[PDB]
Amino acid sequence: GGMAERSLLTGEEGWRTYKATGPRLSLPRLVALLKGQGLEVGKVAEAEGGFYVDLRPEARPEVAGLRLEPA
Repeated sequence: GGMAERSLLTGEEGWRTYKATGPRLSLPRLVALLKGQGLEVGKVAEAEGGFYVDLRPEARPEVAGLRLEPA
């Protein structure tokens, strides 16, 4: 297959882990914002001041309401 980055949360190939922060950020708000941008959501976990979330490696991590930086 085509080799791809692995999730730092699960080790599963096909994911890039990001740290997500933003105002009033809850897990449901995070999911809703990512899905509204059409982004496939992998594992989500807790981070300092926000969440870790797996997105596809080539997904464009630009979502109004969130700051997304690779973890």
